[PDB]
Amino acid sequence: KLKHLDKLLAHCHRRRYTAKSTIIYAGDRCETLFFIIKGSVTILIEDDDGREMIIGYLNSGDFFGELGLFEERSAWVRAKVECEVAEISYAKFRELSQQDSEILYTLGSQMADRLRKTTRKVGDLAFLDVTGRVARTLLDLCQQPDAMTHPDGMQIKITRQEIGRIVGCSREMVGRVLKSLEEQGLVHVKGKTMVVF
Amino acid sequence: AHCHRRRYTAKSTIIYAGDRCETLFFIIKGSVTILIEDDDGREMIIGYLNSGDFFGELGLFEEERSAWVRAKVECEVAEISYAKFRELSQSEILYTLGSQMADRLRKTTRKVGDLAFLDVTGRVARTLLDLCQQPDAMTHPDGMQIKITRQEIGRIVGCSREMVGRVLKSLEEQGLVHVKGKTMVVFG
Ligand SMILES: Nc1ncnc2c1ncn2[C@@H]1O[C@@H]2COP(=O)(O)O[C@H]2[C@H]1O
Ligand SMILES: Nc1ncnc2c1ncn2[C@@H]1O[C@@H]2COP(=O)(O)O[C@H]2[C@H]1O
Ligand SMILES: [Au+]
Ligand SMILES: [Au+]
Ligand SMILES: [Au+]
Ligand SMILES: [Au+]
Ligand SMILES: [Au+]
Ligand SMILES: [Cl-]
Ligand SMILES: [Cl-]
Repeated sequence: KLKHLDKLLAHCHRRRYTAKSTIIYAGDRCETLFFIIKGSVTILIEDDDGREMIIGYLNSGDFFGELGLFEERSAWVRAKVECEVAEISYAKFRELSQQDSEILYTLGSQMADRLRKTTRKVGDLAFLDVTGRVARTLLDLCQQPDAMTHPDGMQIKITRQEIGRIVGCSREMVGRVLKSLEEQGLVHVKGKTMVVF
Repeated sequence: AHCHRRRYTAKSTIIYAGDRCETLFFIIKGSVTILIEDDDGREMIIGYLNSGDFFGELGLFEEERSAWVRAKVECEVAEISYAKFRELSQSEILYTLGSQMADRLRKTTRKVGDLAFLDVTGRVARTLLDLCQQPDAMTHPDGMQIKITRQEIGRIVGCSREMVGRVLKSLEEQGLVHVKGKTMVVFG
């Protein structure tokens, strides 16, 4: 946020991506920074045999495509909802870093917060089994944007095949963790919407 | 400069998770290990930092220390106050620190995918194949020889010394390894 956006996105190159649309492909070598005005994206990487895997989500006020500003695209960035995003060239960012140093702290603050979540992501895969990881992943998507409050808990918009690429198992084997958790009295599975108690 | 200079011996902890001392560190010479604990006190190694690397910098933009930092060898490290670094911001030093942070996501995010979809047996499977990177690996006529303990492997794969020990039992009769005392030979 802050007042750095007015100086940064002064030369708007606003783009609108529909849901499911890919914005960044891994391996590309184009020097472009993105800022999310409204919407949410999905960050995807590959495992060891070339399957895609969800790492996290970025929301409004988030930058992405910024790891090349310092000395190839490291991940896929896909729009999960309708995203309003603006481009800034790496060249424009380099000049405005000299007109103000708070844009590198704004960018560094998001880079540091992504390290924390991703480092927590490494440990949650080592010290948790699949049942516990679908339990945490549900627990993490509440303290995450786009969940309204429910009388008995929270509502989240996620499919089981999305959870399988977050926790590292198949959607069918995840069918239980949602099934077994639903009959214990923690969760609701319905179409595109889950209720966590 | 000066002042800053402190020397940590091998195995010595430099940063504890949960601490709030708002201080930046720079490695003059040596290398550290970044470790996290599970919620009942089991270790896992996240990575290593070497000469020219900063650490203790994630609060520099805001909090609780995010990981344990342990000295792998005798390390010489320098303080930087968050104020001194912020005052010295004035200007290429913010690009230098961000370049180290950008490489830390890539390596750590790449580590997530290699750890996901793997069970404890599978992490010991490559970690033994990964054990070529350790500076204590000898050549074997039929493969590689390394001197490593179960509690050292337990901090790489994130599981107990007993579970790493049985998994190696199953692997020795399957055909990767032969265990002799404190040294195992991995075939192929
Ligand atoms: N672990 C992660 N957490 C959050 N965002 C990421 C992560 N890894 C990559 N990204 C984003 O995905 C982008 C892909 O291209 P870049 O490397 O240019 O910049 C990257 C970041 O914006
Ligand atoms: N995944 C990681 N990779 C590399 N370094 C890390 C990682 N997680 C934490 N650190 C470093 O360890 C430090 C511990 O304290 P801070 O959170 O202040 O800043 C942290 C980073 O400098
Ligand atoms: Au704009
Ligand atoms: Au599985
Ligand atoms: Au001092
Ligand atoms: Au300190
Ligand atoms: Au374990
Ligand atoms: Cl809540
Ligand atoms: Cl599995």
